[PDB]
Amino acid sequence: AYEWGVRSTRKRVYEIPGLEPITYEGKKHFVPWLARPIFPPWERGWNDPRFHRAAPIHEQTLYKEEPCYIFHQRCRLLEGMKQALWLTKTKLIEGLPKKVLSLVDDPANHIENQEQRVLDIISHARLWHSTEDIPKRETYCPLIVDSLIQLCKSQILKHPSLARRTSAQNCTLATTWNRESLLLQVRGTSSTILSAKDPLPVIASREEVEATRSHVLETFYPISPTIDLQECHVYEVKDDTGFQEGYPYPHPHTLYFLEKANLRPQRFLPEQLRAKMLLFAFANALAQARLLYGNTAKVLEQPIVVQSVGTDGRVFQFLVLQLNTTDLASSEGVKNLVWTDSDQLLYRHFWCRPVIKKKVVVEPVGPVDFQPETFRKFLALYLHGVV
Amino acid sequence: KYVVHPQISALNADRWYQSFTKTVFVSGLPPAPSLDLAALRAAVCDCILQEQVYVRRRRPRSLFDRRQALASSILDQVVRTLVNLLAPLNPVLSTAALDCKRSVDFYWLRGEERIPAGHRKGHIDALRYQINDKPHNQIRISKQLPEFVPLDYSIPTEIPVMKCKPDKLPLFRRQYENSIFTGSKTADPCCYGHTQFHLIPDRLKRERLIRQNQAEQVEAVFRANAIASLFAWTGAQAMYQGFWSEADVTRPFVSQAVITDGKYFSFFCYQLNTLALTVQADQNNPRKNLCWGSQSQPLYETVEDNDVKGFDDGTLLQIVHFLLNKPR
Amino acid sequence: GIYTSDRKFVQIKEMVPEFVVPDLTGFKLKPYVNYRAPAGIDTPLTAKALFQETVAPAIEKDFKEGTFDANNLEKYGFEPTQEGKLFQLYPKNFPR
Amino acid sequence: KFVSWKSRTKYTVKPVKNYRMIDFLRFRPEKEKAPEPFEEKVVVVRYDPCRSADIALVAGGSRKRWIIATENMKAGDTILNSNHIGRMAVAAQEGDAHPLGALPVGTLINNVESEPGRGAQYIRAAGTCGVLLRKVNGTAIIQLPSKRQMQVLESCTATVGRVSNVNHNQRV
Amino acid sequence: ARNVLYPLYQLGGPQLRVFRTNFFIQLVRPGTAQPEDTVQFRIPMEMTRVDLRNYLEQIYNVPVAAVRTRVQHGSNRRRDHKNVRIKKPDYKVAYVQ
Amino acid sequence: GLEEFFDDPKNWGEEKVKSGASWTCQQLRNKSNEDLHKLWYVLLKERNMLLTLEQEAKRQRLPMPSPERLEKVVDSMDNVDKVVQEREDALRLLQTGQEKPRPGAWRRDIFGRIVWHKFKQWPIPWYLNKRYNRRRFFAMPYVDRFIRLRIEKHARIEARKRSLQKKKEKILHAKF
RNA sequence: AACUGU
RNA sequence: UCUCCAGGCAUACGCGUAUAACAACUCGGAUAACCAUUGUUAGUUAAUCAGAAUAGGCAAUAAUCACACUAUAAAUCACCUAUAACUUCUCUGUUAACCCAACACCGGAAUGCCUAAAGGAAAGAUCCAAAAAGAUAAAAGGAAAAGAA
RNA sequence: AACUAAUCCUAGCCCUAGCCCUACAAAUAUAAUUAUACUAUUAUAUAAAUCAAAACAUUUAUAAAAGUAUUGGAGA
Repeated sequence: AYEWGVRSTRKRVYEIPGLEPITYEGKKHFVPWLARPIFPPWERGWNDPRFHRAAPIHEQTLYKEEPCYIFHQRCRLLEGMKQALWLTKTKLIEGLPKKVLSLVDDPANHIENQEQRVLDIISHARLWHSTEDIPKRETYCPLIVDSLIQLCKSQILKHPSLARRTSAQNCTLATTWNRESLLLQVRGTSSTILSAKDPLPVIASREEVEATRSHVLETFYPISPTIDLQECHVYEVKDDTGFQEGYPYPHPHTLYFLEKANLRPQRFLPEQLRAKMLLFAFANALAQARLLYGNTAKVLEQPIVVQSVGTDGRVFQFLVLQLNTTDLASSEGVKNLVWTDSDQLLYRHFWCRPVIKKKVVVEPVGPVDFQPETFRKFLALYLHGVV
Repeated sequence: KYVVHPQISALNADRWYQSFTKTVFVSGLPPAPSLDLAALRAAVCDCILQEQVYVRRRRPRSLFDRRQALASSILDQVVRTLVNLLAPLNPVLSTAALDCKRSVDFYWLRGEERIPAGHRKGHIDALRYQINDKPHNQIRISKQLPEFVPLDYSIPTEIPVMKCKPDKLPLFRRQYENSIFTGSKTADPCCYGHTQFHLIPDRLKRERLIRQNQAEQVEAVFRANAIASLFAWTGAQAMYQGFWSEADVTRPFVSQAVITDGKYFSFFCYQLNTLALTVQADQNNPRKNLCWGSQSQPLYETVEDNDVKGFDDGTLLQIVHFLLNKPR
Repeated sequence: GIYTSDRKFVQIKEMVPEFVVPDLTGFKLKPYVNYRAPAGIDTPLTAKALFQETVAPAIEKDFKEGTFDANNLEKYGFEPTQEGKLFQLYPKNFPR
Repeated sequence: KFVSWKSRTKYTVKPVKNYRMIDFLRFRPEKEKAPEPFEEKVVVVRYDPCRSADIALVAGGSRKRWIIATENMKAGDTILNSNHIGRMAVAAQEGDAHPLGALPVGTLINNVESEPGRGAQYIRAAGTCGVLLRKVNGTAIIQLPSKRQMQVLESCTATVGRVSNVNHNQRV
Repeated sequence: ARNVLYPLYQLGGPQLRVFRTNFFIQLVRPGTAQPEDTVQFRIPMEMTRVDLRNYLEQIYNVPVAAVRTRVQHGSNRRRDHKNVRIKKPDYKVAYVQ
Repeated sequence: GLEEFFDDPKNWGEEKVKSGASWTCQQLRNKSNEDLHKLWYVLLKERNMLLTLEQEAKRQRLPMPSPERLEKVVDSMDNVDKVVQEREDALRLLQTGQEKPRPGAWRRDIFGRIVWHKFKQWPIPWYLNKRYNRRRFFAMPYVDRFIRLRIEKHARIEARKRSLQKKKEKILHAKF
């Protein structure tokens, strides 16, 4: 039976006026035969954090009646891609930018023994790195990406211009903007941000930027755009690019986000990762525009281009975002342009120990169905803007 | 078996480690393409020293790891950039493998003891030692480094001798798996290495040690970590080649490591000549292991505003000089 | 010290005793005394003796002069409260 | 000193160390909706360790909640929860929660509540079905598994269809 | 000081000062073989190793580098003429370098 | 100093060490408060040296020369403590009138006996301290039977004592 | 049936 | 040194000085030697081994080398938003041939590693009684080998 | 005249009389004896039966008048 009310609870002398009942307060200890004293509130003389209690939200000075919705890593959008596009006022073009694809077409871009080196790195990242027989994704997933970046970073010999960019750690990105009168905030942190001294080349011309006015953001009535976001009544308006002002590499080249959870239920779905990347990538791009052009709302004459790569060590997702407007109050008008490449598999499966069936080595200790094309797509993004 | 900590606060721990390792520690460095040293004075990335003021990150909850966390971030970034910057000059760096906070293990036997009591009283047992280290960074290459001195090189200096038992100095024995590791499995092609990087904790830093009255032990901490880390790391490499106690190495194994307290930087070079350290295997062995170390030197003075003042190129030159070295 | 969260010991400097060591240079008192020195008959000090030695002369002179009042009881040595002193007579808050 | 084991602070559909928190108030207005009829999807028909009948996960809007499964609930089915008393007969899909006024006489029902807002307390066992014996204006007769026929207001919520394991009463 | 009550400390409270010390220690020839700098001491079981460090540094002006301490269990096997177990007083051995 | 832990090298090997009488209480009272604190450490230093020598003698299975020295030092130290305590006690009584340094009161245990309860300092008050309230300072009703037994036991003790004296008296008459 | 110190 | 046997080492639990050295030869070992006995003295060393703040917001998708792949017994705090605190290494465990069974009881006694490099000794001496017990061998023969029902 | 053993007097008690009684430190009811917060804190219905009535059932004691009268399976 459904219970209304906690189931746990389910199965004279003082009145005299002008006189005070005697109580064991004088005794300084409880005795059943004496009346319970009336105790005024106790004062410790100092504040104990262990016994301290946080004040209620409404009493906070920063409390605001309007709700600020904050998006963080754990947030999972119910509508996935559709909600992200509406919130970020961006127009989606399938596939990577035409320029990015052409980067790896150049023979010089291709690394010498690129597939073999990736295969060796994959084997090292999965097996040789540690003494454990079967290392888990929590360990090799950070390692494989770092090793791949070093291999890509080794291309500075071919292209000295690559020396103008560096990667930072635990960069925090945050912005606040309004969509159709709805207050939206995106908070992103962790991972790494590749930054270069020069902005990434604009993918779409000003004429193309104006053409985005025709595009209309898709709606999903009656579910509100603020679904799955953290509703906040105590908040502060902030814009963060991951670095304080004065950074010599103000332009972020790529925004990485790694999902190293070993278990699939513990791992965000591919759609959710891209949705998280879109908001986080949009926030970083928006912060750059706000710093450069101030807090005014207007269509950006010079679009800002930023990239994001999300991988779990086996599946790789590549995202490129171009910020075309800062006038995000309206849902119609110039829209940001985003290029999406999803479900790029480095390898279908990897065996960390030899698989012997009927005294036959069916599977070696190496990646299964390894696809060097995925690394090429990753290589294209890294080299983009330099070659 | 005895558990050996590469970083330990025991007095004369380097001397005790040398006795267990049969290593002689000679003070100073081992006997012996322009790149704009001034460009590397800044290409070494004072930018990460600039980024520690710019790169925003969630504040540590402890409030004590803030200082230590900062040192790790700068060192990792500096190592990454330096490898890329020095790659064109030295092709070895291109083929090298970089290891971050990975474990190096070595298991060796030196000496013997008589059981004093118990059901096995009087029985003879060897003294077992295990060294487990996790260098902040180390570089693994597929080719052996050039020797700094020919094998069988002899010097008048004598290895330390310990009067008391190992247990008298704080040390405890435990029974667990014996492991010899080079930082990666034998399948990894890079069975050799270029350099090893170590970071001293705050507890062992100069300021606390001086307050604790163990100012003289600052160099000992540097030496103990260097000798333990390099010997264990070098010994594993030789075993990967098939050389063991009864089959001593036919070629000297050499390695170098750098230990920093966060400001000061020290350089150490180790050469492994003997794998026969057991009483039986070392019964008649004239060869001995040799280690060369240098005093810790500041790499800079302070970092105010958004730049670094007082950077010392000399320490960087040793890193540059070390990195440029390649086998002949 | 105090053990904080995470099972981590946090030594408290205030709770760590500091040994106050007297200066023995120029001090003529030693562990033993002469057999030449006569033994001392025990005369334990009492509140009456302490009051008589120090407080009585002040009040006696003041009372004859007439300059005696309740407000000036502290002048003769009364302490209204033990707070403010490092060593509090009652409740005893100081170690030997 | 007794604290019930059903002490989870937050209602969740994930198994709890497993036990899944069931919801017996079928018409609880979900988030981002007015107190008006709303629809839900039967995500999965799972097994409930603590109840004889199997529980079907019913999901609508932004809220996911476990509910008791009727005879023919399967994955992907559509479940409607209405408070409005239909002027005409309301479309009846097995497992839907509608006021007894909307339903016509003779429809098998389960998870009925004696009083409006009480929540499902009867016909929650396997093979138990309540017959709507009579319907007059705002009053209806609901036969509970105890064989007690009771008269309740049309506002009371009743779920159409018999409970899962239709042959529970026929077990031999 | 032993067998005495120590003042309870609260935030902002005074530093603890022991003007008179009841701790008494004895220097003992090491039973085992120890380094020459290492010294064995028998100290009251209520004394901490930090207390010994301050004790030697302040009272005797002795510089101390490292301290290792052990608690020796007193054998209770001994019995009297009435067959009543006699317990040896437990003592703490401190190895001070 | 390390030498202070040991006896004079000249005295080593001597049958005894010449030492005088211990400090008497009156002489310590004559000494100043600062002098008393200084003297305490001086006595303690000698006591530790004598204790240090004695322990080595136990290890060597040898007698301690002039063991009376330790007794004299201990007697002097004991005299010092009471003299200092006397001055502290007198002033506490004058300023506060309390006969005990620690707050306390008479309380009844669960056995019905009346015992002096020494108060403990807490950061919280008694009414907010459930554990202190959990401590029982009340006597159960069944203790009335025990109270009668205690009175009877006291009478029984006197009766048994008389019997013990009687047996002793028998020999007195027999002997005399 | 064989087998065997039954 | 030789001959031969083949569960050994750590932790848990329990035990609580049975540990080690010296000195004893009375008592304990169901006999000696020697100690496990008697007396006395000594012992086990840890920043790494082990033990000893608060209020809100929000969570669909097991594992099995987890990829494919199915299945049924249905199989996992985090992170955000605020509040509070602000510089730390003391205390305790560490010996042993050891415990539960009245006993130095042919019994009972968890886990990890390994299988001899670890760990051990069936012979107090003599005699070769009968009778009895166990083991081994059987000429011819086979109920006076492992096959069928 | 020998062995094993034996030898002893106070160790103390018993009943009345008399008499009511008002006899270190440190740690502790938390896990008693754990130097500071946890977790609120709490005994007890006729006394019965056994037993006697040779079992068992109502029932069965706990100054003189006087073991008179009554009561009682009129019986203990």
